Parts: sequence; C-alpha cells; structure tokens
Amino acid sequence: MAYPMQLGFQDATSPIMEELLHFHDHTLMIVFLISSLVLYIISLMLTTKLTHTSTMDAQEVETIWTILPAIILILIALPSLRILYMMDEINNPSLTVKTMGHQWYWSYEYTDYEDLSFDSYMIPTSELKPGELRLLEVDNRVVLPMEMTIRMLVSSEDVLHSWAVPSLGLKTDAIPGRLNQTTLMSSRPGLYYGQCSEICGSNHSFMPIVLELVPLKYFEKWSASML
Amino acid sequence: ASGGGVPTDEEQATGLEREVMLAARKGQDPYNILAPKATSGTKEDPNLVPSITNKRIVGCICEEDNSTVIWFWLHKGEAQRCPSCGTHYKLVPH
Amino acid sequence: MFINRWLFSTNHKDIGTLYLLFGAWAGMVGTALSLLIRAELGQPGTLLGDDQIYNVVVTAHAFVMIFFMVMPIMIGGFGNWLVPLMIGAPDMAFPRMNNMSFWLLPPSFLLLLASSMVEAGAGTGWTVYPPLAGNLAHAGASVDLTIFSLHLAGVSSILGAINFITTIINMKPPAMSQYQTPLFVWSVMITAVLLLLSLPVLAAGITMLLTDRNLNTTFFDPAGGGDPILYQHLFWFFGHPEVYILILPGFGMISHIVTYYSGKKEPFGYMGMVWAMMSIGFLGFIVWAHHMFTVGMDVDTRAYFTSATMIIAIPTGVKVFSWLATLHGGNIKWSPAMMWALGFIFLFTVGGLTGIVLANSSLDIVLHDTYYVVAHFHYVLSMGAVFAIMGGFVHWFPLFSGYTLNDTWAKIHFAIMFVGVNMTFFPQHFLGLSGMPRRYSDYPDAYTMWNTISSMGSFISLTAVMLMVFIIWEAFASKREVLTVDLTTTNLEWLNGCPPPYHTFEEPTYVNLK
Amino acid sequence: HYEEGPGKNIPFSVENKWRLLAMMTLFFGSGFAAPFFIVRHQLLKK
Amino acid sequence: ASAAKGDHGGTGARTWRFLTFGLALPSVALCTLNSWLHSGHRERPAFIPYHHLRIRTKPFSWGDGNHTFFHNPRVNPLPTGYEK
Amino acid sequence: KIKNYQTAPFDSRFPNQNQTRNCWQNYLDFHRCEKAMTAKGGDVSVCEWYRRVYKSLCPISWVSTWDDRRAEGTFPGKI
Amino acid sequence: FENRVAEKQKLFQEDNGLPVHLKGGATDNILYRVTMTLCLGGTLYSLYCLGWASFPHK
Amino acid sequence: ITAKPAKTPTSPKEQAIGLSVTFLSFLLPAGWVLYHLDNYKKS
Amino acid sequence: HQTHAYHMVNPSPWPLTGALSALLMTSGLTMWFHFNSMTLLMIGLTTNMLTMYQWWRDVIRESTFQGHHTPAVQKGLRYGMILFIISEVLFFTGFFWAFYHSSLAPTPELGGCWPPTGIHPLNPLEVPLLNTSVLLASGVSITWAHHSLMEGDRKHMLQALFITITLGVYFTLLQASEYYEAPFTISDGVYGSTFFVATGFHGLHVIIGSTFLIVCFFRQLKFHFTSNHHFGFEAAAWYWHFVDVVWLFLYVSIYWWGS
Ligand code: HEA
Ligand code: HEA
Ligand SMILES: CCCCC/C=C\C/C=C\C/C=C\C/C=C\CCCC(=O)O[C@H](COC(=O)CCCCCCCCCCCCCCCCC)COP(=O)(O)OCCN
Ligand SMILES: CCCCCC/C=C\CCCCCCCCCC(=O)O[C@H](COC(=O)CCCCCCCCCCCCCCC)COP(=O)(O)OC[C@@H](O)CO
Ligand SMILES: CCCCCCCCCCO[C@@H]1O[C@H](CO)[C@@H](O[C@H]2O[C@H](CO)[C@@H](O)[C@H](O)[C@H]2O)[C@H](O)[C@H]1O
Ligand SMILES: C[C@H](CCC(=O)O)[C@H]1CC[C@H]2[C@@H]3[C@H](O)C[C@@H]4C[C@H](O)CC[C@]4(C)[C@H]3C[C@H](O)[C@]12C
Ligand SMILES: C[C@H](CCC(=O)O)[C@H]1CC[C@H]2[C@@H]3[C@H](O)C[C@@H]4C[C@H](O)CC[C@]4(C)[C@H]3C[C@H](O)[C@]12C
Ligand code: CUA
Ligand SMILES: [O-][O-]
Ligand SMILES: [Cu+2]
Ligand SMILES: [Mg+2]
Ligand code: NA
Ligand code: NA
Ligand SMILES: [Zn+2]
Repeated sequence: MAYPMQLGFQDATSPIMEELLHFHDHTLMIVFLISSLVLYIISLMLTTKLTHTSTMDAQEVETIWTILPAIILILIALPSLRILYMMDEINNPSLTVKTMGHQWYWSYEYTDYEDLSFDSYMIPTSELKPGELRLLEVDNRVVLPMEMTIRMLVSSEDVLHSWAVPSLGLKTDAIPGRLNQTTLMSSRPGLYYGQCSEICGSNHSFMPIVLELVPLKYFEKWSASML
Repeated sequence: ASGGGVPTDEEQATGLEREVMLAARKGQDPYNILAPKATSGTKEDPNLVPSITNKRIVGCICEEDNSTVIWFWLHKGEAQRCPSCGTHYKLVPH
Repeated sequence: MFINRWLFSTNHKDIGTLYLLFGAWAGMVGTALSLLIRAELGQPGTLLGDDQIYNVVVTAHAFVMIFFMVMPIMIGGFGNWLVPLMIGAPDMAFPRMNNMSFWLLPPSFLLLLASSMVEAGAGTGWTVYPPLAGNLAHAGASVDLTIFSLHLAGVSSILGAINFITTIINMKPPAMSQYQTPLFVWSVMITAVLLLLSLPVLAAGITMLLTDRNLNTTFFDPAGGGDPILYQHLFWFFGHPEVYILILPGFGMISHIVTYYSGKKEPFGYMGMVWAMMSIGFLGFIVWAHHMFTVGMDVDTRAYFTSATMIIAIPTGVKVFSWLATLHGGNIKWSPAMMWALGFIFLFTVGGLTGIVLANSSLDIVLHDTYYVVAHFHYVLSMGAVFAIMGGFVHWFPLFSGYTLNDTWAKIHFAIMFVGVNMTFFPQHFLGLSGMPRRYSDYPDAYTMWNTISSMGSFISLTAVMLMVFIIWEAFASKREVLTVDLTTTNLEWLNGCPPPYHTFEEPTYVNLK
Repeated sequence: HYEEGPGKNIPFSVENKWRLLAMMTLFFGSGFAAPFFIVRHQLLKK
Repeated sequence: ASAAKGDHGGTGARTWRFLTFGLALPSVALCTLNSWLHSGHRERPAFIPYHHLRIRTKPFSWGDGNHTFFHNPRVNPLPTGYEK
Repeated sequence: KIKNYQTAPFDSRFPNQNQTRNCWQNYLDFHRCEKAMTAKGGDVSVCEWYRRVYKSLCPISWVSTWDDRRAEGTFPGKI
Repeated sequence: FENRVAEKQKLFQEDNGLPVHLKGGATDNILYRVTMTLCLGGTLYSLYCLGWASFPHK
Repeated sequence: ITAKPAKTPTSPKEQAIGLSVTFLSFLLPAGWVLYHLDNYKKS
Repeated sequence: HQTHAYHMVNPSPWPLTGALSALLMTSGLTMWFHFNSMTLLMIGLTTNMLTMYQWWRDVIRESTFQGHHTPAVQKGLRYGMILFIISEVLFFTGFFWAFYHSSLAPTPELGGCWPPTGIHPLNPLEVPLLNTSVLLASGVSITWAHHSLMEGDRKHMLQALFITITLGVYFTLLQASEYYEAPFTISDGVYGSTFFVATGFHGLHVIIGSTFLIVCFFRQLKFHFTSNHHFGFEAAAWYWHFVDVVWLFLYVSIYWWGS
C-alpha cells in the first residue's frame, strides 16, 4: 500500500513491477536531465548584457536538436517495448480467477474446479478494527497462492470499473460484455491493496481491492471452506 | 438544343464586382488585387505607392524568400527608405 | 447603436473583445470549480457529498476551462483580434458567420449550467464514457444537456475554423506568401485545421451516445452488440487533437512574445517553427489510443501507440530550442509578458516530459487513471496554455484597450500565480506514482500530506485570480493612454495605433513582389 | 458612426471608475459565485 | 478505365445531355423495372424474442413509448411479438 | 484423455487481452458436442474438456444468461 | 418570366442608409420582428423550463 | 512602451478600496455557502 | 471608402437569432425526450428556418443585387464550402467507423456473426440498387445543368436542374418507403442503430441538398445567375456530389458488404 509522504512507486511485489521501477528510474533520469538543461539554458540566455540581434542561421543547429532527441527517444523506447512484450509473453498459469466490477464493490469467481464466488466490499470507517486502513480494507479478501502464475480475468456487470493493484503493476479495465485478461505473480506472501480506477459513480472512491497471498496449501483449504 | 436567356456579367454585374471587372479590362487595379512589381528602388527610381490618402502602410520583403516582412507608414512627401534594406518608396496620392 | 454594435457585430475586433470577456467570465467559473475540487480534497474525509456531486464539479471544471475559457480566449479572442491585423486584412472572410460562432457560446454555457442544476448533474468525467453516462446509470436530462452543450460549442468552433482557414488562405496581401505570415497566424491556421477534422468525429460519437440514451440504439451497449470501447475511440480521436488545439495558439503567442521582448525582429528558425507546428498537428491525429492503454488492446497496437506518441517530442523540442535561440543575444526586456513566456518554456517542457513518461504503455498501466496524469496535463494546461494566455493578455492589452497595465502589479500577479500553480500540481506527481486514483472525493490516509499541500497551492492561485481582476480594474480606472510602441516594423498589429480604429486596412498595405 | 478610441471600443462604460468597479464586481463575482450556489442547490435537493 | 463509351472532343452541355438521356435515365428505368417486379411481400419470419433486438432501455418519446418511429405492424414485432 | 486439469491452457487462437471469444467458443463447443452426443446415444463425457475450459473462463452470469436463453429459445449462437 | 434583376439592383442600392436585412421594405421589418420575438420569447420560455426542471416534482 | 500619465490617477487609498472590494466580491458569497454547508447537508 | 475587394457586411441580427434557434432546438429536444413536450422544439425549428431564410436572402441581396461578390470574395466562398464539405465527410466518417467496428467484430450477443442472428437485410439489388442509379443519374443531370448555365442556355439549365431535383425527391420517397417496409428497426441492436442513423443522416443531407438545388432553381427562374457567376449553383452541385459519394460508400459498406 502507499505510506505517508511517499514520493515514488510502491515497492515491487512482482518481477514485472521490478522491471517497471528500473525503467522508470532510467526515464526519470532523462526527464530530470532535459528539464534541468532547459532551465539552465534559459538562465544562461538571460544573464548577459552582450547582444546579437541580427539574423541567425538555423540549419546547422536544428540537426543537433532533432537527432539528439531522436536518439534519446530510441533509448527510452527500447527498454519500454522490451517490458511491454515481456508483460505479454506466454506464461501458463496454474489458476484462473475472475473478478466482476459492480456499483460499488467487486465480486470474485474461482471456477476452475468448484463454483466458488463471493462479494468484496469496503469496510466502513466506523467498523474498522484497530490498526486497519481507512478506505482500503474489505470484508472478503482475494486469497491467492504466492509464487504462482495466476490468470486474472476482469469484467463488469454494470458500468466501467478498473481493477488495479499498484504493487503488482496491474491495472485492467472492467468492461461489460468484455473479458480482459492479465497475469499476476507475487514473489511474496502478504496483503496487497488497490482501488477502483475508472470513474463509476457515487462510491467510485470506496470499492477497493485486497489480495491476500499465502502458500498454496493454505489457499486450497481456504478455497474449500469458501464453498 | 442550344439557345440563350442567361445574362452575362457584362450585362448584369453591378456594384464593386462591376467596378473590378471594368477596371481589369482597362488594365487597371484600383482595388489592389495584384501585387505591384518593384522598381530598382533607388532614390532616382523609387517604388511608387498609390494611395487615396496621404499615408499608406508599406510592407517590404527585403530579399526574396525572407519570411520577415518590414512594415512602416509611407507619408506624402520625400521618398522614404525601408528601415531594413534602404529600398526607396514614394507615395503617389490621388 | 449599442445593440447594433455588440449584438449584431460584423467586426473582427469587437467580436474578439466579446470572446475575451466571455472567456474571462468562464475562467472565474472554472476557478471556482477548481477550488471546490481542492476544498473537498484538502483534508481527508468527505466535505460536499459522495462522488456524484464531486464528479459533477470535476466534469464541469474541465468543460468550462477547455471549451469556455481556453478555446474562446485563444482562438475567438486573440485570433479574431490579431489575425486580420497581422495580415493587413480588413476583417475576417465571413464577418457575419463569425458573430454566430461567438453567440453560440452563451447558449452552450447555459446548457452546461442547466445540466448541473437538473437531476443530480452529469457526474461522468469530461470524457462522458458510457455506460456511466448512459440512460440507466445517468437517467434524466443532465447528460443530454451536456451533449447538447458540446454540440453547440462544436458548431461554434467548426464554423470558426472555416472562417480562420479561409481568411488566412485568401486574404493576405497578394505578394505575401504563406511563408511570410507570422507564426501566430500559422498557429491559428493549423489549430483550425485540427478543429475542422476532429470536432465532427466528436459530434458523431456524442450523437451516438444521445441516440443510445433516447432512441434505443445500442452503439455502445453490448446487449445490442455495441461496445463501450467504440465510444472511447471516437472520443479520443477528437480528444488528442483537442489538446494540440489547446496549446498551438499558445505556441504562436509565445513565439511573438519571446521575439518581441528579446528585442528581435524575428523568431529563430522560422521555417523550422512552421514545420514543427505542422508536424505536431499531423502526429496529433495518429496517437489517440494512448488514452486507452488499460482497456485491453493487443500488444502490437500498444507498441505502435507508444512509439508514435513519443515522436511528437522531436518537433516540439525544435520549438523549445528555437525559443531559447530567440532569447540568445537578445536585449532582454523583463516585462510581465516575458515572465509568463519564460515560465511557459520551462513548465510546458516539464509537462511535455511527463507526457513522454505516460506514452510508455508499460509504465502507463500503473500511471493511468492516477494523479500522475493530472500532474502531466495541468503542467501543460495550467502552466502552459494559461501562461501563454496571461502573457498574451498582458502584452496585447494596451493594443486592445489603448491603456497600460501597471507593470509592477502585473509582475506581482505572475509571482503569486507561479508559486500557486507549482504548489498545486508538483506534489500530484508523488500522489500519482504512489497510486492515488483520479476522480476520487476522498483518499486513503497515506495520501494526506500531498493533498493538503496541493489544496493550499490552489488557494494561492485563487489569490492571483482575484488580484488579476483588480489589476484590470486599475488600468481602466487610471486611464494611462499608450503613446509609442517599439518594434512596429515587425509587429504589424500595432501599426494602426492603440486601440486601432474600428475599420483598419480600408486601404490595404502595399507589398511589392520584386 | 461608432465611437472610437480608448474606453469607447468596449461594451461597458469606463467613464466612472467606481461604477466600473461595481460592474466588474458583479461580472466576475457572479461567475465565481455560480458553482458555489449550484452546489448548494444540489445539496438542498437531497 | 475508359468505361466503354467514347466521345469528348469537347465535354459540353450537349454531351452531358446525351449522357443524361442516353445512359443515366435508361439505367434508372431499368432498375425501376427490376425493383418493381421483385416487390411483393416476403413471408415475415417466426417471431423470436431475441434479447439483442427490439431494444427498450427508455420509452420512445412518441406514441405509447413502445413503437418505433416508422413502425410497420406487418413486419415489425413489438418486444412481445407481432401486434393485432 | 487423462485429467490433471488445473486451469484452461493458453490457446493460440485467443492470444490477446480480450478473452471474450475464448469463453464464447468453448461454451458453444461444449453445448454443440453435448447435443451431438445425447442424440446418437453416446457420452457427454467426450465433451468434458470444453466444459472445463468454459467453466474456468466464463463469468458465472454469462453462462447463466446463455443457459436461460437456450432454454427460452432465444440463444443467438448456432448449436 | 422576364429578367427584373435590374430593378432589384436599383432597390437594394438606393442610398437610404438601411442595412441589407431591412432594405427590401416594410415586409423585412415585420419578418425581423417576428423572428426576434420568437427567439427572445422562446429563450425566456427555455429559462422558465430550466427553472421548472431544476427542482424535484413529486 | 511609453504612455501618458494617468488621465484619472488612482491613488493608493483608491487602489486599496478597489482591491478590497474585488477580493470581497469573490470571498463573501463563496464563504457564505461554505460556512452554511453543514446546514445544507443536514437539511 | 475601401480600396480592397473584400466585403464589409452590414451589422446583422441573424447570427444571434441563429444561435438562439440552436438553444431552442437543443433545449427543445431535451424537453421532448424528458418532459414529454414539443413546444420549445417547434419554436426552435421555426426560428431556425426563419434565420436561414433571411440570412441567405441577404447573401443574395449582397451579391446579385448589390455587387459585393468580387472574384476575391467568391474565392473565399469556394474555400468556405470546400471546408464545410470536409467537416461533413468527417462527421460521416464517425458513423462508418461505428459500422465497421461493430460488423467486423460481432459480439456474442449478436450470435457472434454479421448480420446478427434474427436480422434479415434488405436485398441490395432491389430498391437500394435503384436508389444508387437514381443518385448517380442525378450527378449526370446536374453536370448537364452546369454546362448549360456556362453556355448561356436558360431552358436546358432549368430542364436539367429540374430533372436533378426530381431524382433527389425520388430517392427520398424510395428511402421513406424502404424505411416503412424494413422488417428491422433502429431498436434492432447495433445493426438497426448503424443502418438507420447512418442512412438517416444521409437522407437528411439529401433533403438539405435537394432544398439547396430548389433554391437554385427559383434563382435561375429569376435570372440571378450569369453564365460566369453562379457560385450558389456551384456550391449546391458540390454538395450534391458529396451526397452522391456518401451514398455510394453506404451502399457498398452497409447494404452490400454488410448484408
Ligand atoms: C495542452 C494540453 C496537452 C498537451 C500539449 C499534451 C501533450 C502530450 N501529452 Fe498529454 N494530456 C492532456 C493534455 C495535453 N497533453 C490531457 C488533458 C490529458 C488527459 C485527458 C484525460 O484523461 O482527461 C493528457 C493525457 C495524456 C496521456 C494519457 C495518459 C493516461 O491517461 O494514462 C498521454 C500518454 O501518452 C499523454 C502524452 C502526452 C505527450 C507525449 C505529449 C507531448 O505533446 C509532449 C511533447 C513535449 C515535450 C517532450 C517537451 C519539449 C521537448 C524537448 C525539450 C525535446 C527533448 C525531449 C525529449 C527527448 C523527450 N497525455
Ligand atoms: C485548461 C484546462 C484546465 C485548467 C486551466 C485547470 C486548472 C486547475 N485545475 Fe483542472 N482539470 C482539467 C482542466 C484544467 N484544469 C481537466 C481537463 C481535468 C480532468 C477532468 C475529468 O477528470 O473528467 C481537470 C482535473 C483536475 C483535478 C482532478 C480532479 C480528480 O481527478 O478528481 C484537479 C484537482 O486538483 C484539478 C485542479 C485544478 C486547479 C486547482 C486549477 C487551477 O490551476 C486554476 C487556477 C486559475 C486559473 C488558471 C485562472 C483561469 C482563468 C483565466 C486564465 C481567465 C483570465 C482572464 C483574462 C485573460 C481576462 N483539475
Ligand atoms: C429519406 C427518408 C429518411 C430521411 C431522414 C428522416 C429522418 C432524418 C432525421 C434526422 C436523422 C438524424 C439522425 C436522427 C437519428 C435517427 C433517425 C434515423 C433515421 C430514421 O428515420 O430512423 C427511423 C427511426 O427514427 C427515430 O427513431 C426518431 C427520428 C426522429 C428523432 C430525431 C432526434 C434528434 C437527433 C439529434 C440530432 C443531433 C445532430 C447534431 C449534429 C451536430 C453536427 C456538428 C427508423 O424507423 P424504425 O421505425 O426504427 O425502423 C423502420 C421499421 N419499419
Ligand atoms: C442537436 C441540434 C444541434 C443544432 C445546432 C445548430 C446550430 C446552428 C444553428 C444554425 C443557423 C444557421 C443560419 C444560416 C448560417 C449561414 C452561414 C453562411 O452561409 O456563411 C457564409 C460563409 O460560410 C460558408 O460560406 C460555408 C459554411 C456554411 C455553413 C452553413 C451553416 C452550418 C450550420 C450547421 C453546421 C454543422 C456542422 C456539421 C458537420 C459536423 C457567408 O458568410 P457571412 O459572414 O454570412 O457573409 C459573408 C458575405 O460576404 C456574404 O455575402
Ligand atoms: C473557496 C472560496 C472561499 C474562500 C474562503 C472565503 C473566506 C470567507 C470570507 C468570509 O465569508 C463570510 O464569512 C463569515 C464568517 O466569518 C460568514 O458569516 C457567518 O458567520 C458569522 C459569524 O459567526 C455570522 O455573523 C453571520 O451571520 C454568518 O453568515 C459570512 O456569511 C461569509 O460571507
Ligand atoms: C525544406 C524545409 C523548408 C526550407 C525553406 O524552404 O526555407 C525545411 C524547414 C524545416 C526543415 C526541417 C527541420 O529543420 C527539422 C529537421 C532538421 C534536420 O536537420 C533535417 C530534417 C528536418 C526535418 C528539416 C528538413 C528541412 O530542411 C525542413 C523541412
Ligand atoms: C485502434 C484502431 C481500431 C479502432 C476500433 O476498435 O474501432 C485500429 C484499426 C487499424 C489498426 C492499425 C492497423 O491494424 C495497422 C497497424 C497494425 C499493427 O500491428 C499495430 C499498429 C497499427 C497501426 C494498428 C493500430 C490500431 O490497432 C488500429 C488503428
Ligand atoms: Cu468502480 Cu470506480
Ligand atoms: O492528450 O495528451
Ligand atoms: Cu492524447
Ligand atoms: Mg481509465
Ligand atoms: Na474529501
Ligand atoms: Na460554374
Ligand atoms: Zn526592405
């Protein structure tokens, strides 16, 4: 989850999210460098009483400041697209889970074997147990096996929603009539939080997502008990 | 087939359209449709700038293909020079 | 006479003045809505109500700022005032149709205000996506009034685009080629081409939403074989060109301001600037699905849209470097308009660069529908389009009015606004990277510090807006009349005096061919 | 014809700066006030 | 293509009148014959209350709310089937 | 033939993020197979793979609506 | 039909200071008044309708 | 630019009045609405 | 007095009455869709027609009767009309995109096929082919009208323009009959939606274009056009060819390929 005064991304919980962190570090360095260069050059242009107001020939220097940005863009696009196609690669999941968005909560279906499904609603602020997080906890968490490739399928039974979990690098829109797929793999046990990420009406801010990542044998027994 | 009955512009153009038409036929351009062609622009052979008043704005494209046009009021009297290239212009009021 | 002049106008200057007044009033509305947003978010918990009232405010904020403040001021206001003067033309090509472009806007605005007064308002986002905006989740008249508001604004701008393109192509001095017209005129021509091509597609999409809502069509409804995502394509096919429409006249005014207060007779690299604006205009039509990287599109389509979007940095970079090269060697005049333009160059660059971050579809999965997007577009809109509007307003106010502003007050105003907008939006990058979603009325507790700071920033910007009104009042109250303006040889719009006569260029300029 | 010159090419009078202050106050104030009163209207509906 | 016709020399009123009466209106006449010749009602198919057809998410703003604007009782079933 | 089914495998026909048609096709295939069998006398057991795949992939409400429409005679796919 | 454009040209070029939308004669003023009355009255009526629609009606 | 001295100079006191009136025209009506928000919500 | 060739237009009320008619039509549609009343809408349609009539009347006064359409002014009007047609093309492009989006990827609700289960399309070789021949023929006859006008031939201009209008009317009547006879409706899912909204806006443009041709017919009867100056006729002909080309795209896309 996010923590107070956080500046950057939530710590990565999945290898893909780790890849995104390093790619963001690379891109932000370039962003910093170019912004700072432009600010510096502005100050340089403005700090001399020397003048030169006659016509200036442009041809030579426009080569520099076309070719240099083109090279920089290529230096961004290459790692960007590598991660894109990595995130797309075939992986062979062990488990498929569906989630359906609704106004205003998520339901989950685990129907590889038995017909397991339940609804997952925000815990009202007045009912939080001590130490629980305002607007983030749910009554029924999305229990999942850690260290395993999971296929998430996402849809909606009413308006648009979007199913997100920032620390896993996931955001898949929930569209009625459409079954969108993403894959999820947590390197660690724990609790990982997300929030509805497409405006969906009166309680858009109040339909969060909580994944609970545990060893397979715990997930199996939990699954059985949820039937 | 064939036959007539459609008026011509000669017959039926009126107002400013007709003035422009009749002037063009005489080779004249009172409504500034054409670009004037430059003289050599010396003080001896200044560009001659018609006006219906005693001043008119000139735009000077000093060199072929300059994208910057140099604009100034030209007043009745002694020829004036473009402030960028010095080419001469003289107002001819009428 | 008053009605003939101000309701029946066929005069490009008076119609420009009408647009500037309309846009200034809209700007107050838009500012009030922005303060309601930030009041709701300025402490954790709920201030106004749930997300419906909150997102009616957000939705109206955006529509007002875009369609009633920026476009009327830049295109209807500076465009009508300056384009005919900068080409020596005696008015617009269609001076009477021009007046209808203006008068469609108060009705368009009335329809938007009606949408927020009836039922529970249109709490849809300015993108108006179905099915939230459809007749089950937004039953009643509010969304239809919003659609009709957009229809009228769209007709206004399409007819205005026809007027500007025709005027700029057809009414220059016969010796003046397109490569002898000023960059602001180019910027308006290209913006008008974008308006002409993109707004009809928006009109098509929102008409389909209207019939899905009222005539039982199902363009966007899966039950009939429709698709919500089709709406998104049609909307963003307009909506990406629209953001270039919002900035291009700003680029044009920045070129004139930087050139003027550098003491230069011309911008650096004129044909490069023309090339860059045309390139940006063209590339702005082939990138729209970067608004759709999380909807489930195939990976090769995501790779194409990532790459095509990033290319626009190259022509845009040529413009930024050319503005810097215009400053180079200048006799710099530190006027208030120059300060707006310098702040523009830097802060626009920052927002353009976070836009390049977002163009990466892999990273956009995590940034999409978060405040990192909000930060990107307010750097280019609140510190780009708005800074160009303020710079142009302070630079050309003496031309339009015949009176001078107090330059010390105008610099104070710039200083306050600069602090305010940066305090508002810079922390929103942190909120975005750390996962705060868009269109939320309240947030998990961890996000409190940057939301508090951001809201405090928005109040500083409010103080700047109030001070702007006083500064305009003080100028009209004191009546310091303009005498001499420098550099008229390369700023033709000043050469008829301040204010110019009702009719200018009754006798056209003399320009020979040589 | 129409009046020309500073203070005459506008639809509002600048002949008295205090009347002008009132007019500008009503003009910009009404635009800034409107969203607050629409919010109130929506709150007092339900 | 050059189509298969032939003239020019001058494209003029006479040529376009020739095309109007010699090609365009004869083609309209032929298609009019073809059409008013294949008219004659088709059998209306069995009514099936498919959920993607006869959509009603809001009543129409005319009539009883349930009839389309150019409703033809012979061939346009209502959501509950053919009327009367 | 033997089981050990865990979940639906990658299917090269549906390699992209939109999996709507994968659910639909396997639903059709199951019910087509099942109709074929219950006729000629044979065993719906041969249809089982399609049944497992569509149950894995398809939202419960989609299956339920499609089942209701088949019973109603309003299912628009060909079975 | 005979060509009466010349007499229309005389009428609409008469030096009488009238704007083109009124220069045909009294019929222009009547049609103008009808149009503007419908527009302004209809606009007031639309504002009444907004007033009506802005509030809940049992 | 050069300009004439003000035709109708606006003294510092006059500017203080114009600035005060301008700020109050924005702040009072919104302040009234926000002060009475609870009144609105409760109702 | 001016010494350029452009037109300074007298101050005019029609921009304002046009803008207000737009307010009345849109608020009128809202009232019709949500408050069961046609009143505002009928006022808006009436003031809209009044505005268009008086505005274009004044343009005729300014040109035929006052002589303000110099060649430079006409050239601007040519660009204006071309740009207007371009915006109309892009408007139709949105509906063609909707049609191809839905028909190339038919969803499960349709049966996963195009045309959808339960849709029985019109035969494109019957009335739709007839309407194609009708608009193509009208494109030939309007070209004859244009050449007759340029050659100074009043009678054959009028004959050809009358034939063009008659064909426009024939198309509209055929299309109205086919709308009544069609066994599917606008509420028949995305097939009906795309079919009727796209051909419906096309039919509206045929009516607009026919009205514009009729205006030209009566102006021609009153001798307004000269053999060299007749931009209103040229504009109506360009608009008419645009309506014909949109029909050809609809016929190939929706009636034929989409059947
Ligand atoms: C004035 C308005 C404006 C402008 C000009 C832009 C310009 C750009 N925008 Fe922006 N954008 C918006 C307004 C604008 N945007 C809005 C409103 C939204 C949100 C819509 C909504 O959902 O409501 C948005 C959303 C948006 C998204 C969607 C993100 C999401 O929703 O998840 C993306 C993604 O690619 C994007 C990218 C860019 C890019 C690459 C540019 C480029 O044009 C920027 C190019 C400029 C530079 C790069 C800086 C100058 C260049 C140099 C100094 C050269 C060297 C630089 C490099 C080598 C990189 N924008
Ligand atoms: C031009 C566009 C523009 C501008 C200028 C602004 C300016 C501001 N915006 Fe907004 N905003 C949007 C367009 C804009 N915004 C859009 C498109 C959205 C997305 C909507 C959606 O999600 O659907 C958005 C969303 C948005 C949000 C996110 C809401 C959410 O996700 O829940 C927030 C929150 O802080 C915000 C705040 C502000 C603030 C505090 C300002 C302030 O900086 C404003 C300060 C005041 C000014 C800048 C004055 C403006 C007036 C003039 C310039 C008149 C000048 C007068 C003369 C020239 C005479 N905006
Ligand atoms: C040649 C013969 C036909 C000619 C054209 C006839 C009508 C054209 C009218 C306008 C067309 C514009 C689109 C309106 C949308 C739908 C009309 C589609 C064409 C049509 O007429 O569709 C009819 C339905 O009309 C209906 O719903 C309701 C029809 C009336 C309601 C119109 C609602 C207003 C539409 C809003 C317009 C917004 C425009 C914005 C433009 C902005 C541009 C910048 C089909 O009838 P049916 O009974 O369903 O099926 C036949 C069964 N036997
Ligand atoms: C949901 C319902 C929404 C309804 C919204 C409706 C809103 C608008 C109400 C429209 C009222 C229109 C009244 C007639 C306007 C005629 C304009 C015209 O004809 O303008 C002409 C120029 O535009 C030209 O040519 C070429 C351009 C002609 C455009 C004609 C009008 C188009 C109006 C609709 C545009 C829709 C765009 C659709 C495509 C997306 C002439 O220009 P003027 O400056 O007048 O004169 C110049 C003088 O020299 C002439 O002698
Ligand atoms: C986001 C934009 C708004 C920014 C913040 C505005 C700053 C507010 C300025 C003051 O506004 C006033 O505040 C008073 C309180 O100080 C209110 O008086 C209220 O409270 C008083 C004191 O309790 C009573 O005397 C009054 O009757 C009662 O109306 C008064 O109505 C309101 O106009
Ligand atoms: C040829 C054309 C106009 C030159 C003129 O007639 O004045 C110029 C103007 C801007 C130029 C372009 C811009 O300077 C940007 C690019 C700069 C690179 O150095 C070459 C390609 C590049 C894309 C240039 C190609 C070409 O020289 C352009 C397109
Ligand atoms: C996004 C749009 C489909 C819109 C729709 O669903 O209605 C589609 C239609 C044609 C597509 C393009 C064409 O298929 C051509 C290219 C194919 C490449 O594999 C991706 C880029 C590529 C340039 C495509 C991008 C995108 O998928 C496009 C533009
Ligand atoms: Cu569900 Cu937002
Ligand atoms: O839109 O960027
Ligand atoms: Cu974009
Ligand atoms: Mg989203
Ligand atoms: Na809050
Ligand atoms: Na011709
Ligand atoms: Zn020179």
